[PDB]
Amino acid sequence: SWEVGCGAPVPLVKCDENSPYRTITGDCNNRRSPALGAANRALARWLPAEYEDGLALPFGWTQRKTRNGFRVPLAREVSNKIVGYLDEEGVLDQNRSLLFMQWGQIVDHDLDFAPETELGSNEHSKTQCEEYCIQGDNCFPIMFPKNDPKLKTQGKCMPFFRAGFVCPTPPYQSLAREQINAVTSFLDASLVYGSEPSLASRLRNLSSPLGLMAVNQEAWDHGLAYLPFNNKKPSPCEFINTTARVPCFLAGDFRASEQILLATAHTLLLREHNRLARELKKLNPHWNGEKLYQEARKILGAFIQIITFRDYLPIVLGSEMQKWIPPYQGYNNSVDPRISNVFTFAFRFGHMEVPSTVSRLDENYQPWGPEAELPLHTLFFNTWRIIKDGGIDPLVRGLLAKKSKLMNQDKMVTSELRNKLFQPTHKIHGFDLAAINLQRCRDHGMPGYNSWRGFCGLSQPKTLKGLQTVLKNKILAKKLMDLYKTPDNIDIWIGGNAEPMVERGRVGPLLACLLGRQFQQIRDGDRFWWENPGVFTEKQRDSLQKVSFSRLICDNTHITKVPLHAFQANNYPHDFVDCSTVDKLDLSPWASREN
Ligand code: HEM
Ligand SMILES: *[C@@H]1O[C@H](CO)[C@@H](O[C@@H]2O[C@H](CO)[C@@H](O[C@H]3O[C@H](CO)[C@@H](O)[C@H](O)[C@@H]3O)[C@H](O)[C@H]2NC(C)=O)[C@H](O)[C@H]1NC(C)=O
Ligand SMILES: *[C@@H]1O[C@H](CO)[C@@H](O[C@@H]2O[C@H](CO)[C@@H](O[C@H]3O[C@H](CO)[C@@H](O)[C@H](O)[C@@H]3O)[C@H](O)[C@H]2NC(C)=O)[C@H](O)[C@H]1NC(C)=O
Ligand SMILES: *[C@@H]1O[C@H](CO)[C@@H](O[C@@H]2O[C@H](CO)[C@@H](O)[C@H](O)[C@H]2NC(C)=O)[C@H](O)[C@H]1NC(C)=O
Ligand SMILES: *[C@@H]1O[C@H](CO)[C@@H](O[C@@H]2O[C@H](CO)[C@@H](O)[C@H](O)[C@H]2NC(C)=O)[C@H](O)[C@H]1NC(C)=O
Ligand SMILES: [Ca+2]
Repeated sequence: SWEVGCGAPVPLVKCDENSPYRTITGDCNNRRSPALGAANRALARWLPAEYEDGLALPFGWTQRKTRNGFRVPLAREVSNKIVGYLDEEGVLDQNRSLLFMQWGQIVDHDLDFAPETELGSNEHSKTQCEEYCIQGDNCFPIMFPKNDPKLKTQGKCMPFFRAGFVCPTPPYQSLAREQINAVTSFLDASLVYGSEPSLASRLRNLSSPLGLMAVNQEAWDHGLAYLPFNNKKPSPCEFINTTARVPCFLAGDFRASEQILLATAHTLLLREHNRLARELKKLNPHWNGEKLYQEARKILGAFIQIITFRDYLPIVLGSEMQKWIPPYQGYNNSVDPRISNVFTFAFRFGHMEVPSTVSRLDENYQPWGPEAELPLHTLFFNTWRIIKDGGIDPLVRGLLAKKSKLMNQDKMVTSELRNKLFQPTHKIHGFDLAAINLQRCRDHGMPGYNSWRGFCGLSQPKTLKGLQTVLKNKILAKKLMDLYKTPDNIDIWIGGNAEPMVERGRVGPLLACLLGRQFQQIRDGDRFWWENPGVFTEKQRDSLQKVSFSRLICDNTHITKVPLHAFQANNYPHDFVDCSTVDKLDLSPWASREN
């Protein structure tokens, strides 16, 4: 047997089934199988899980059981010998703006979220894990190798908690452990509106019947809206500066404040929903609040889908784009729209695209003040630099005029993320995102590198010289061999990111395959995909193809000069045009005449 039975904690509701609007949870998209792609369900498995005991224990848990005959190397040791570098000179992508990196984190947050297990509010396990590095239950510490400088200064390990799973979150036992995806699988702007009934309602402004989203009432950006502050204390955003005491923002996704440019992107989208809702009220005075909200919501989701598939994916996938993603042929109800477990690691290629600094530029795109350029690590869960230091326009300009970091085999992840990451639950700027990614691969039961190469129909190197040829790098292959002792054991996150990039793309062959297949499925398996006949009218679709991120900036900021193609590297002032030259979204096709 299969067992489609286990479904426990899910947010089930009844399907209206003629509603022209998506549900908040993702349910009812697929008519024959209503829960397909919904939030709070297990991530799909394209291949069986690989755990140390076949059921739930990650490889590396029992420093006594090997993987294919060899001990798996420490997550942090692989990070130190392969992922790190010191020199930031020459590391920038010459043909990708900072926005290229930032849009990827937005798309990713719309699609997947596998939360850490809790079982702890007034818990000492969150201390037994952090304080003593005792592995057990959901605590699976990242231990430091001999000679790691963090040993001298931080402790014996980095605390790490296992990801939540379906059927309980208590102990449990029976079938293999499947992690949860707490957001909707469809590209539907759930990062703005929420994936839950609760949260979505709370984000809305129901005092007025205008279909607007709630906005901050304590601060304004030159009369432009800020997201509302989050209710919860202790707040990570005020701990980083107890003097400013500025809390984190409240948005449709819980990671909105992880870094300043992510919060900036979230603010733009919140502003766009409100802009849309009042423009729709101008054209249709009779529409009620709910209708304004849903209609504004539907348009914004179409915008994310368009920017993502027309502008972003072609420059990630490059020449592999047509290979995995065919031109759209219509909705396919037999296609599985669920985000796969391996995708959540494949999409983490963006971590190698994050540069070490962030800039605030003034109106002539010149350095904004004395401390214009800031190290990235000072900006994790930092909301005060926005509210107290200039608003979002200076940050938006930097997104347009600065570059992303280029993935480089000798320089993979910046130290701002590799040694100085700040985690919401803890107090130090001392975590390692690369080590966490590797440890999480094991936590999630990921098959190894060659298993995924096979899945994609690519060769599977078994020797040093095999890897060399595939990676087209002798030194990298050798370092990987000395740590893993067999390409079969290489964790998918580093194996996939170590491959040279495809022509015109920014990921290698393995990743192009994993990414490409996933994106083909959420497009083809989405009943509300924007091009699906009947979702929008021919005239509405005609108006929607003229959207651009440039216009979004023009309409929701006080920036007047923007580039036409925001994802490629743009130099000021030559590549910048005046906002009034940029195509506007024409909303007259939405006008609704009575008689
Ligand atoms: C800080 C972090 C970023 C920027 C400075 C950053 C950036 C990205 C980009 C550009 C991505 C894709 C193009 C991307 C993907 C995914 N991330 Fe990552 N990210 C930062 C920090 C984190 C942290 C912390 C996590 C959680 C790690 C854990 O396993 O505990 C993280 C995750 C992910 C993730 C998987 C999300 C999920 O499904 O649970 C991506 C797909 N990022 N980030
Ligand atoms: C830096 O990156 C740029 C963006 O990837 C790249 O320019 C792009 O090259 C494509 C090639 O396909 C050109 O595209 C378009 O071709 C027809 C127009 O005849 C259109 O119908 C299609 O939509 C297709 O996209 C563009 O000229 C260009 N795309 C954009 C958006 O600018 C640069 O060439 C790169 N620069 C270098 C030196 O590598
Ligand atoms: C914690 O947040 C504080 C802001 O809420 C921040 O202090 C602010 O930063 C600088 C001083 O370093 C000041 O900015 C400018 O103010 C006047 C003009 O009004 C100039 O003459 C100064 O020279 C300075 O350039 C702010 O006034 C200051 N605000 C206050 C109330 O002190 C702290 O730097 C943050 N601390 C940390 C550790 O991040
Ligand atoms: C919900 O919407 C109302 C109405 O648009 C907002 O109230 C307006 O707020 C602006 C700015 O504070 C003021 O100039 C007006 O006094 C208000 N206009 C009206 C007609 O009441 C209200 O702030 C919104 N609430 C939230 C939490 O976002
Ligand atoms: C819609 O997608 C489904 C599921 O991916 C496809 O179904 C395939 O049907 C062909 C028969 O033409 C078989 O070769 C396969 O066994 C199915 N493939 C898989 C991987 O399940 C199909 O391509 C699409 N269906 C239509 C009618 O367009
Ligand atoms: Ca979603």
